[PDB]
Amino acid sequence: MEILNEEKKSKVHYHVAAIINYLGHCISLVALLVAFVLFLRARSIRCLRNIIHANLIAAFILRNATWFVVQLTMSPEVHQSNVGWCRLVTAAYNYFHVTNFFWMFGEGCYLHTAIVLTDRLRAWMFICIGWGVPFPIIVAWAIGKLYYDNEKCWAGKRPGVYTDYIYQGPMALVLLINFIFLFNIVRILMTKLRASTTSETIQARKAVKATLVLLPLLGITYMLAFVNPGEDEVSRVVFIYFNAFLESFQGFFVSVFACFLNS
Amino acid sequence: NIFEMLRIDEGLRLKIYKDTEGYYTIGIGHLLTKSPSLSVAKSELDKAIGRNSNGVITKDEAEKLFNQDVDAAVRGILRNAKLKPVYDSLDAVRRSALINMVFQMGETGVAGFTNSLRMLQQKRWDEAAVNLAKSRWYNQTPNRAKRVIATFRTGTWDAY
Ligand SMILES: COCCN(CCOC)c1nc(C)nc2c(-c3c(OC)cc(Br)cc3OC)c(C)nn12
Repeated sequence: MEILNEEKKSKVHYHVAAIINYLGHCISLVALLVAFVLFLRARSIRCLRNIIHANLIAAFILRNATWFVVQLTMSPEVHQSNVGWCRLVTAAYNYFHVTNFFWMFGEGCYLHTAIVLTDRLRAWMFICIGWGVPFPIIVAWAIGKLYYDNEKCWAGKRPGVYTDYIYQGPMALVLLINFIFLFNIVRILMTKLRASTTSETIQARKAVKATLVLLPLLGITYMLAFVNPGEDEVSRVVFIYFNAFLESFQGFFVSVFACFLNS
Repeated sequence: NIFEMLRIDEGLRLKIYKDTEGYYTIGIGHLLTKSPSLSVAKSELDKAIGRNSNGVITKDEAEKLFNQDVDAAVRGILRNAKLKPVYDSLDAVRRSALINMVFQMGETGVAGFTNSLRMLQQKRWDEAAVNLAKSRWYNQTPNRAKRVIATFRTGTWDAY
């Protein structure tokens, strides 16, 4: 009755949220690609720093690419069926999510080192952190799903289940360490490198201004994932649209961030 | 990047060691004293470090001692009459590769490469790399020599 009319009103708004997410993800993907080819054409791709940038962009490409395959996973018949390719698709998306955290940390390792110590060889340690450390973490996560939580294509949320901390705990830990780095870069930039005009110092200043802008942009969407707003009609609709706009345009935010640093 | 450059091909150690001849050294190859006594090696260290006198030092401390040696190497370069005119005509990335060479063979050794220096001073960077590879130095430490040579030819850090 009127209950059904209320049910139909929510399906339309969810279908609207779904449209915002699909269009934001297409625009983000094209943008990352256009940034990626701009970096590869440059003869400055030999600079360690541009090596770091190209790997970050690539990392966000694979994630946004596999988001499309994930949507095809969210069919409820597929969700319950627990097919092999279905769990494999979920671990792929999780692996790429971890790499995005470890590559943002990598940029923070380079910037703290570049302002304290005066390229093709040093990059391997960054590639070892960005792509390498994540692989055993996802693997350990997977064995934990297999022995203990083999359901819902590994995308189920269930209470009292700590299995997802195997990979989530690391993501928080490197973020903690990037905060210490930020405080040290600012601490250093304001006392000892106050008057420096060396080329590494001007670049450092441009980063810290940019990082201060991107951090609230990217940070909001993560705290919103804890909100639990409620069944209030007006509060619920705004919660769903804002969160869908922030998650989908995220890669677009990153591509602007990356090209700005090319200067 | 010069500190990163030399840390790569020379090496970095943060507690006092003794070299093949038996003196006390630290860092990227900072000789502390020729005296047998370990005591004097720690004291000579204390005056330089200007902090707690101990066998272990700060990685930052290593770069401040590294800077000291980079200073003395440049004073040596500029006193040498074959080395000096090639150095001023070179740019920064190419100077590092000249200092890299002095750290390895001394100002006297780099002066032996008489053809390659006139090539570097004429910007003839492709000609100089063939000269420096026909040499016993290239045969004895090839992996370091190939890195240094490429920096000369391109003037970038891509190799390190
Ligand atoms: C809150 O998550 C935002 C996005 N994120 C995880 C996944 O990305 C989509 C992330 N993870 C890490 C681990 N660090 C950072 C920084 C950062 C920094 O924050 C302390 C310090 C310094 Br110094 C540099 C930074 O990045 C360049 C920024 C700006 N985002 N970010």
